[PDB]
Amino acid sequence: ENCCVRPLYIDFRQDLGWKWVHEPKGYYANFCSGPCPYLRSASASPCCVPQDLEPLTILYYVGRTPKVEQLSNMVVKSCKCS
Amino acid sequence: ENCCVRPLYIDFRQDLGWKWVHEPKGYYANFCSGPCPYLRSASASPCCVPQDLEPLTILYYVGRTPKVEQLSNMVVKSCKCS
Amino acid sequence: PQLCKFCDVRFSTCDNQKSCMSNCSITSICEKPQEVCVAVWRKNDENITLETVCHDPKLPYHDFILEDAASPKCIMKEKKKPGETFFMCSCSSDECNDNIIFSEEY
Amino acid sequence: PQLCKFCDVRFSTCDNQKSCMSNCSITSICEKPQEVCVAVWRKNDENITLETVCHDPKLPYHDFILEDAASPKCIMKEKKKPGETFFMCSCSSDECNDNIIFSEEY
Repeated sequence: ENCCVRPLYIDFRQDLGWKWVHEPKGYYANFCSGPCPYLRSASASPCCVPQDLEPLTILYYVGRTPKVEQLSNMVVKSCKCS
Repeated sequence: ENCCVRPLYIDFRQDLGWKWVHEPKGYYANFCSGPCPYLRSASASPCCVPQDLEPLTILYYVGRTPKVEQLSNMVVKSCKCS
Repeated sequence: PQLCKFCDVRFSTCDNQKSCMSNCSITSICEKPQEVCVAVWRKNDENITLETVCHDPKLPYHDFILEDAASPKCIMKEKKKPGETFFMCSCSSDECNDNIIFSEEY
Repeated sequence: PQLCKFCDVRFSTCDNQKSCMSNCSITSICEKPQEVCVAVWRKNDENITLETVCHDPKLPYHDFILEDAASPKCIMKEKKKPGETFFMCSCSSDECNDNIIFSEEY
């Protein structure tokens, strides 16, 4: 094995405690996991952490008015050793 | 294997570019390396990083005057997963 | 920030029940900080409706006072209204108007 | 911050050599920013000494000017001094007075 994105579904109400998101009820946030090399190629050995983070589009209400917006860096899209 | 302190000797002149340290010529700085658990017990999987950092005592000169002092967090003494 | 069910007026089958779920899928962040949750249940000779909204307790609603606003639960109290049976409650804990209780809790 | 060999005056065996190492184990951070490195070589009828220090080029040293201070290398130049052979150089790159050069480089 190696370092990479692992799927992880997050439920807003159950896992984040957010009761105000109308849709979606949850989403694939994912996370980084996996072995990296002993040494570095440009303290401690390298770690498997997120590289590209993407945003998530949600729908919620303020008063009786629906609002569609997006939260940045909600989805781990790629991982890197470092 | 697991996560722990790995010995690593650092030479001031050769590795840090410091030509002004009179003694010692170098020292064991060490580093953290090793597998950690997939999950967490109180993003990405846990990593092996330093826990306790100790200081280093050095001797150097300012003009013809010797000075003994200490640099903090120079020596990795223990590692932790997180 | 106060969260409340906010489906405005909807038909409901809540009747001859000690308590009822609002079945409102809209949980809203009230747009003004002092607003609390409200639920209004009414039955006329044709149907039953349940209204859920956020509302400032310093203001009347259907011309009545929201006297129970500090309460964490929505305990329905009857209001005199000709030609129908009218009950209302207000409360101030998140989504508290999602569960409406008739008469007192056991 | 300028670093210089700073062993003050020591005996030396540097003689009949195009260049010489100072053999000074003390590399010092000069205490004042404008100081440069200096080396003084002298031979009397009894011995040879080599002096290494940091020194402000705006100030005389052994009553002479450090005219070559901007130079990165310590190029020894003779000074007239009765009863001995006296050479001196100054320079301003780290530890530059660790290598003293007699006559010009090839």
